[PDB]
Amino acid sequence: GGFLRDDHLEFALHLHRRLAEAVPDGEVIWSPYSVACALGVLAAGARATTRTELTTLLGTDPAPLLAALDRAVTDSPDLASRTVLWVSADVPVRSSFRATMHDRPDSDVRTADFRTNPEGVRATVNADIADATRGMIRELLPQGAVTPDLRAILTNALWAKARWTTPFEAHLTREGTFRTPRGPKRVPFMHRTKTMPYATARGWRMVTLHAHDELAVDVLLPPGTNAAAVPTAPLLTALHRRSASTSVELALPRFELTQPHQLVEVLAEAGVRTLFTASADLSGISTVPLYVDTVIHQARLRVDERGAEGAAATAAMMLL
Amino acid sequence: TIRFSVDRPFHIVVRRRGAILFLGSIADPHDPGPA
Repeated sequence: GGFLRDDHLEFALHLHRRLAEAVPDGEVIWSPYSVACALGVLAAGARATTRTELTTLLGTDPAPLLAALDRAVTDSPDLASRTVLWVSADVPVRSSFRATMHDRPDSDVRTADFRTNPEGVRATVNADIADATRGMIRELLPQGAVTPDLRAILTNALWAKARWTTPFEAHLTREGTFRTPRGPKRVPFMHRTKTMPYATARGWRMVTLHAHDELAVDVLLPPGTNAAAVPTAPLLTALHRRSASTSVELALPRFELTQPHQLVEVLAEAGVRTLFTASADLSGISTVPLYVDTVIHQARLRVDERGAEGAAATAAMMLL
Repeated sequence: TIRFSVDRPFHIVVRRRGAILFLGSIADPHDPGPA
């Protein structure tokens, strides 16, 4: 079997494929956990078609998913999650939705004065996200992202610092050639030879780096016959199932990537559409009708000799 | 015994307890410097 919750894996690689096909270099970095948490929480407050579209994309109703996601980010000092609902005093939040918010790790419901202090709100939200991401995401919301007409913002932030159980030796990192879509480039490659999980399937190859506190990092190489191929859920599951102890001479580049995203367009292509229109049914959130205008998402990941440290945040901006 | 040289576009999955914390497709490695 796979090491990932099935519906979550399907959801992740579904969106990942669309994201990868939309960029010219196939380069993408995001947090399925963060986006799924935000979408799941919204689904918990959504009705009729608005809810069915979300449950179809997620492949499940929110309850079991959110419970699983919560467990995935608790019990360790190596990671932390925070979910907050920033809302106008003009919007009364239903007790049941408040309950959904409070069930999330380090959660909160806060008042925001969008109407007369939009920049104050942007500053407050960005500072909260910055704190939650250990300073890795200092400006989730770009200038002008918070307008006077907004009435609520749902945010989720994630920080995780995986520590390799067997770190790469610093003196062994040396320059090598990496074939990028923009040509060959000399970059630093970390080297380590050790027994670790290895798997091959349909031309794909994968190894798994072991880390502390239940964290693991799979690294996949597509077939040389299609260096631009993107993995599918059935493929990764097969790799997990075939993964076996193997002495591997690993050469992995040290790298860091940060990417900001506006997800409404891709989410709509993925099936979620009503949520982004005035026809949205979020009556589970408030008696005051709200809908999602934009969905902001930023992710950052650094991989070096000591481990993998990443941060991500998602913001669903709502209007009346 | 097996050589695994990540010298071209690859994919990375950071996971814990069934959830994908970070999912990436890396094509042009930017060096953050030694740990």
